[PDB]
Amino acid sequence: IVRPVADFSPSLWGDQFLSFSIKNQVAEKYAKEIEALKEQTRNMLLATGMKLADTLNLIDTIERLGISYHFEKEIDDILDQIYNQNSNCNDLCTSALQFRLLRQHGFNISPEIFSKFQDENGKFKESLASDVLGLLNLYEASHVRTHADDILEDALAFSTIHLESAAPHLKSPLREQVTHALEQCLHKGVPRVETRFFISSIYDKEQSKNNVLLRFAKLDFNLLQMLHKQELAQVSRWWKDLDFVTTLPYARDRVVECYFWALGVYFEPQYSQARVMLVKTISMISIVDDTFDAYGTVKELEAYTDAIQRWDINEIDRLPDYMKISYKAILDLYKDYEKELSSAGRSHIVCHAIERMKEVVRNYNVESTWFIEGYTPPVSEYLSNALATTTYYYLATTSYLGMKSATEQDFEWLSKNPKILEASVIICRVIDDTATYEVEKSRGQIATGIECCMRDYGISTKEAMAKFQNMAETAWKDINEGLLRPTPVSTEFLTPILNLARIVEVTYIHNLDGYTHPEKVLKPHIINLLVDSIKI
Ligand SMILES: [Mg+2]
Ligand SMILES: [Mg+2]
Ligand SMILES: [Mg+2]
Repeated sequence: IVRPVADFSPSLWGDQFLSFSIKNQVAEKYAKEIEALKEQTRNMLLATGMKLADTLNLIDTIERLGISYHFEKEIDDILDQIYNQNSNCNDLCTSALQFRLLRQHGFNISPEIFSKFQDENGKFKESLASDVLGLLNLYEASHVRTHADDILEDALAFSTIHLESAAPHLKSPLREQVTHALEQCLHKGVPRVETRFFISSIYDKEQSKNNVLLRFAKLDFNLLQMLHKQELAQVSRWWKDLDFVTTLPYARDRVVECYFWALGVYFEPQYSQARVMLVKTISMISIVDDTFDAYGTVKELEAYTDAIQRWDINEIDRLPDYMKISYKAILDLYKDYEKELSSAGRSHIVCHAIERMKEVVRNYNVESTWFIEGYTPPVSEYLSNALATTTYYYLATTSYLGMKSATEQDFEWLSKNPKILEASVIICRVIDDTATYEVEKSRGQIATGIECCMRDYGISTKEAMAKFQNMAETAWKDINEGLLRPTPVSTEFLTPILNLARIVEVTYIHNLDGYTHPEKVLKPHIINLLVDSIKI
């Protein structure tokens, strides 16, 4: 009979993104200067006879400035040289940076590089507590551990306590860099978010800074931002022409946040078509989610689920009027993808994303059934269903659609649920369940994962959320390990999965629902990435 009642916030943004006209003259000006600065930077990278520590800081600086996607060949060659030369005689600062940069790029450098900084007990020499730059680089490095790196077991706690201790008396911008590192490490942050912070709050205020790199980074950031705003304008126009804001009023209106997620998966210009496909899907499955999660009677969701499995416009008449709206929108979206990909003969690959979406919808229907029955499964059984309901198997598959170079063999690998994809999915699940345990346990929801975890192990909500946190930490060890050479597929198809995990950490930072309540977390990120340019 009657439905639930509306609890969701409206879009924060109105139509402020709907229209954006690129100032073409400015665009060409920026692009023209960048080409000159690009070659100056390349020559910095090819300069012969640099010290190890200077070469690492140059690579680090360029990566954090968001301009390393211009120099993948150069940076790879350099790190390849460093990996295969074994220079072990350096201080903590250089050693920890060396370790991090090589691991992030898939070079399996031994964690024994850290032996010289530990005593016979394997715990870090406390005499290092006053090397702030060394601690900072150790702190960052401690976040790329795999399961083989238990020698670094103490690195995070050791560096954290002493960085906290030093911070209030540090000079700027080092103090700000440390304070922000402690809030958000580099490895698990969204790359555009960290780049924007680094460029304007840190590097712009360093006395040592290289002016060519700073100017390069500002111009390149503001130039990509113009492309992002164009993309968001086109997606805003598509979303508005759908008009789910009035015809499907029960669902979250978050296409801007969805674009932010797509931007986190990749920011580079060559992934423009990919981002636009990805965001359309994210916002569309967000609708489907809210239909099971907050409007769908058990019967109604059954008709919807079967309709999705058969995947055929003939099925719309078995559905309620309001479900006809979302269902045809879904079917039309995939005919769109097919035509958009028809050009490059990449049309066939769409059925991979479709099959993964059928799978999501099947488990929405299960977990709905669990809530109406009030079933609290064992945690193993709960995860066996709740992993796919993250949508991360599905967004990961989708993310490949627009990538011009994704082949069938790539989708084939992704379909076998590889360990890197599984870890990213696990991180999303357990963090979502912690961040939104109350948000959901408001509406009498007893199907929550935490509740399963409490019932299963006979432990409190304390130990529950803890035990979930650990699964996230184990999963990060598996992501880091999935990045190491020889990689199963090209790094290009691993980075989107890594970035999915990063987006989880960033959106649900400090254990809050950042997607449903964007005001706290996501609004600042969106303003910094898509509203305000960097003051040049
Ligand atoms: Mg939901
Ligand atoms: Mg849901
Ligand atoms: Mg949830």
